[PDB]
Amino acid sequence: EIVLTQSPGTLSLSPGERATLSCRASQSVSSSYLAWYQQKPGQAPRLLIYGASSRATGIPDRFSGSGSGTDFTLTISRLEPEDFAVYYCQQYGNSPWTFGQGTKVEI
Amino acid sequence: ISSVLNDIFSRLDPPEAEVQIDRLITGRLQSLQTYVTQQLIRAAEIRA
Amino acid sequence: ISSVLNDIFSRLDPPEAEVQIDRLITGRLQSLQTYVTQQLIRAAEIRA
Amino acid sequence: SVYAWNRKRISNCVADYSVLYNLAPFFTFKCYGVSPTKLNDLCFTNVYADSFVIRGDEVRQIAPGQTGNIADYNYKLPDDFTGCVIAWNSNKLDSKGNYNYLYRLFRKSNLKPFERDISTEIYQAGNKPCNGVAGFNCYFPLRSYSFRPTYGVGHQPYRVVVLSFELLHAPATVCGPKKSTNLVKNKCVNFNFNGLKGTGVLTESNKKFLPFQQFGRDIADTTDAVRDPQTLEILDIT
Amino acid sequence: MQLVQSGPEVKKPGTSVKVSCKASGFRFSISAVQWVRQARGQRLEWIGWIVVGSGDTNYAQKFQERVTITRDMSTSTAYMELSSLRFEDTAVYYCAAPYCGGDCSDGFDIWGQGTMVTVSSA
Amino acid sequence: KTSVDCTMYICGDSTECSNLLLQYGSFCTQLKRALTGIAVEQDKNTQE
Amino acid sequence: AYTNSFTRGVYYPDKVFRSSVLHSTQDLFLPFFSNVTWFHVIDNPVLPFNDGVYFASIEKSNIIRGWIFGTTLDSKTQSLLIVNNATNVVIKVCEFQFCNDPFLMESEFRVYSSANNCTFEYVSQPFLMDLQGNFKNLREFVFKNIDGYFKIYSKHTPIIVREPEDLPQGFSALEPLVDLPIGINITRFQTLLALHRAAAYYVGYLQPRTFLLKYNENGTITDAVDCALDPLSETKCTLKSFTVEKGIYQTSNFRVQPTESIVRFPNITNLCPFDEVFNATRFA
Amino acid sequence: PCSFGGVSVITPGTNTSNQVAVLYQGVNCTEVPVAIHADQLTPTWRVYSTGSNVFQTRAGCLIGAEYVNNSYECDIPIGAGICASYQT
Ligand SMILES: *[C@@H]1O[C@H](CO)[C@@H](O[C@@H]2O[C@H](CO)[C@@H](O)[C@H](O)[C@H]2NC(C)=O)[C@H](O)[C@H]1NC(C)=O
Ligand SMILES: *[C@@H]1O[C@H](CO)[C@@H](O)[C@H](O)[C@H]1NC(C)=O
Ligand SMILES: *[C@@H]1O[C@H](CO)[C@@H](O)[C@H](O)[C@H]1NC(C)=O
Ligand SMILES: *[C@@H]1O[C@H](CO)[C@@H](O)[C@H](O)[C@H]1NC(C)=O
Ligand SMILES: *[C@@H]1O[C@H](CO)[C@@H](O)[C@H](O)[C@H]1NC(C)=O
Ligand SMILES: *[C@@H]1O[C@H](CO)[C@@H](O)[C@H](O)[C@H]1NC(C)=O
Ligand SMILES: *[C@@H]1O[C@H](CO)[C@@H](O)[C@H](O)[C@H]1NC(C)=O
Ligand SMILES: *[C@@H]1O[C@H](CO)[C@@H](O)[C@H](O)[C@H]1NC(C)=O
Repeated sequence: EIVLTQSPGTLSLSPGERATLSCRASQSVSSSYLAWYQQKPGQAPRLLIYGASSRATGIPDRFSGSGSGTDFTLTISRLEPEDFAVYYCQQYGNSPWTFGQGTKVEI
Repeated sequence: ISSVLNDIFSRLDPPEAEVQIDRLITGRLQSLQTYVTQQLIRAAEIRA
Repeated sequence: ISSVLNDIFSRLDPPEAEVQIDRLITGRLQSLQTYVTQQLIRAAEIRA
Repeated sequence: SVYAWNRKRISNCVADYSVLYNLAPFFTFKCYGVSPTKLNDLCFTNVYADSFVIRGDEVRQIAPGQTGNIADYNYKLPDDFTGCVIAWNSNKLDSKGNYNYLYRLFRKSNLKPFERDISTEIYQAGNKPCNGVAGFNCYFPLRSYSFRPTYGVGHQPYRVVVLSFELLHAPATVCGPKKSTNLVKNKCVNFNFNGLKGTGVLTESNKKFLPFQQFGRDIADTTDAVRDPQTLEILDIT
Repeated sequence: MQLVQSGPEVKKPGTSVKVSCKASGFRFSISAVQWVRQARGQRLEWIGWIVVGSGDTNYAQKFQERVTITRDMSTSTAYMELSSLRFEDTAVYYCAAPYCGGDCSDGFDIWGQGTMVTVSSA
Repeated sequence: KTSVDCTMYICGDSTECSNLLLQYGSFCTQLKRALTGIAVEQDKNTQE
Repeated sequence: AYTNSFTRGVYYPDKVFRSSVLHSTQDLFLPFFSNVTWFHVIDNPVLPFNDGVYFASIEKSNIIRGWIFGTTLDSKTQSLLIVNNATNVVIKVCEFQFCNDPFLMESEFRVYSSANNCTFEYVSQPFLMDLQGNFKNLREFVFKNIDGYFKIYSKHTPIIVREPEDLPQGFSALEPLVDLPIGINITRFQTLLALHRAAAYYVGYLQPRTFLLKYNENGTITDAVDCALDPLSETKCTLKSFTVEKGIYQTSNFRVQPTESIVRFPNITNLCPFDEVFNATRFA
Repeated sequence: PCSFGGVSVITPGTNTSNQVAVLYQGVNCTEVPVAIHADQLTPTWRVYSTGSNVFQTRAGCLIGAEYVNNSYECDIPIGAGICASYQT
């Protein structure tokens, strides 16, 4: 069973800064399937960067995402006050498809 | 379907071959009618 | 059903549009024939 | 199976169609371009019969100009079909439960008339390649039927046979029983050569027909020569 | 392009519950639907996924004797039944499917609004 | 002096109609012949 | 290398007999004065197979024996095979894995490693049939695929000059040979060239046109015109005569063609509730 | 409806030569009636216009002939007082 360990737990930048996250994996997963999500409080999530590099439709170019093998990162260029949510990383390469832990970005 | 009446009979069935027969008959009649009209009009010339 | 060929074929299927298309085509052909025959008759006047 | 349907040529054989009415009541006998009753009066060329088996409710999908799963991924008749159709509800044979009847389910684009697609490769519904293993956006085309009894008529097995036979009498090969009289010449006589009919005076001729080149024709497009079937002579009909 | 889910509903322990996911605005004959349960303020959890046309399913090990994910092409919906409810099953259940016109979108970018179910005894 | 287009007249911007019309016969050949003869004769009269 | 077709490649369009008449068909032909590719050997590409192909050869000993068709020529899709051995001919629509070396009294399996799912076979008298020098064999062929049928035409004729090695003048029609009820999808094509240790073959693709054929009193096609080459030819077509008199003739119109398509339905998205039209508890 | 019109072919008879001239009925020479690139029926025809060919009459555009400035008897009538012929 693939286990993903999303770190760091909480990150606290001021708006206008540079943010990074992580989805270090247990075994190796095909880069074909891995997606990051953004979960505003009280909402369903949404898809940001599917396929580990490609941006989803209708998304600002601030979000990048990268990495393959066992390490994947997501970098936000500048922090505007509506990017403060909880971000999940989900693999669906081989069964079962499992999620991350969360990573809260605050002020 | 085709242009051969014996062919139409040998293939279709008299409840539903007469439709094609009517198409054919109507067309041949129109052809003859046009011919006779043109001959009349030309005979007028030759008489003059 | 209608005088618009596109509409006739938009609504009906090929095994059923042929009768209607046949009717329209024969009618237009007849109108053209009337026009030509009238003009031929009427040109003899001008020739005389 | 429907996705790989057999096909058998018929040739050089006096073919009667009287026998086939001796069946369980055909769930369908349509004949699309020639009436079934007068099927012993014609000489054909290259009669072709090809067969398969499908489910109940889909039987009405085997007809020119229809759409639906079978008609666009498994078997498609052309618009100007000319042949007959049979189907007769085999449930005493093909149901127990049975699971070696198969049919396609996914495909990029529709078929073309009278085309057989046999390949079993992983369907790829997305932009990213598959390496021969199922997964998300990576499926298998085929699916089994599972004809068990007590599913009612809607889901019960059904055999189907369709006959397609081209109908202009090029050198004829297959046609139904009829006697043969000795031919007479130079007398106004009712004739019926191979399928033609009408009156005329059959004489000798000087034309030369190529081996593929069977009955001549004239300006108004009416037969006026013919290769007599048994003694391959060339005659003139007037 | 949207999914519409059922409404909130409270059950007593031991019973069974059935959740449904509408589908409208896209080509449903190709897509797949997955189910994700999230408790209050916790992480997300996985349940299982189904391919629509074929009907094949897959489940998590934990949810192996309590889930039957079935669809219905006619009305274009996907259903989920949870049996033998317990106190630990009270959460919000979501439903997601890739956008799929001529081609699917390589990622679940259509998410339903999520429904609630409370396993209580009062 | 006039002239006419069968296809444009009967078959208004429809292709199915043109394919079905082209198997009728030589009606437009005949009409075009007739009108052309009339048109030439009109010049002949003024010349004379 | 390209050369120009020079009014070649007509075939008897139907199996009836006609004499002292002019006939106007409409079918797939090779346009007059076309642009054909030119290969020399002393080269076996994989050429596309559009609607149809015209093939010719000028060659003394049969360095080339047969063809292979198919959509990918690998072993995941079906594909034809026609090999003409010493005394017969073999046709299989079967499944093949063609070896990259296609050259063939050498090994016949030099072309393919294995065969499965074999569908339709056929053996008969071989196509190569030509009768010492002072001439060269000119074989011509037409391959066409419609509605699940594959048809082959043929002709051959000794030739006189070898100096330019370009397609000679003249007019010879192609008698129908065989029709096959295969069931496949054809896109690509390659020839099987057999070298054991001086020939040229051409290729031209077919299109839908209209011709005006002439039959002599023996019943052979000895002339034709392309109804769309140029204004004179279409004048001849519309007058139904190989000779045009002095004057001004009116032939056909001209219509600018559409470029694209447009759809403008209204932008609402609900479903009207058929689910109580059908499924109502109680019909009144 | 998209533009359309008739066409007429001037020939001296195949027994003398094979050059033809083409008259487009009731169009304007300025705009190229054929619009060579634009898809249309009469497809293979590409009578490429040059300086000598194009000449506009009342009847229409006449492509394929040069307008001399003499006067002769009529040979092949065209319309509006303009004739045509095959000469040195
Ligand atoms: C026959 O096979 C070819 C390829 O084996 C198919 O060609 C494809 O057609 C689609 C539709 O235009 C294109 O998007 C693909 O790029 C084509 N593939 C190739 C390799 O060119 C063709 O569709 C098949 N025909 C049928 C009726 O299935
Ligand atoms: C039977 O047919 C063969 C060829 O089909 C022919 O040679 C033979 O004369 C026929 N016998 C008759 C007509 O008695
Ligand atoms: C044949 O094609 C070549 C290049 O593709 C071109 O230069 C040549 O003019 C063409 N020949 C004809 C007759 O169009
Ligand atoms: C040619 O092929 C046929 C059929 O495979 C075979 O019977 C025959 O012997 C072959 N001829 C030679 C010379 O190998
Ligand atoms: C074709 O042959 C291969 C040989 O392994 C087999 O696996 C495949 O099932 C065959 N196809 C059919 C339709 O039987
Ligand atoms: C037509 O046939 C006759 C007799 O078969 C022959 O004499 C004549 O030469 C033939 N015509 C031509 C043009 O070959
Ligand atoms: C063809 O032209 C020649 C002169 O070159 C003439 O003698 C002959 O009569 C003409 N024939 C026809 C049929 O026009
Ligand atoms: C053609 O166009 C020019 C300029 O647009 C104009 O002067 C001329 O009169 C036009 N010809 C006709 C026949 O309208």
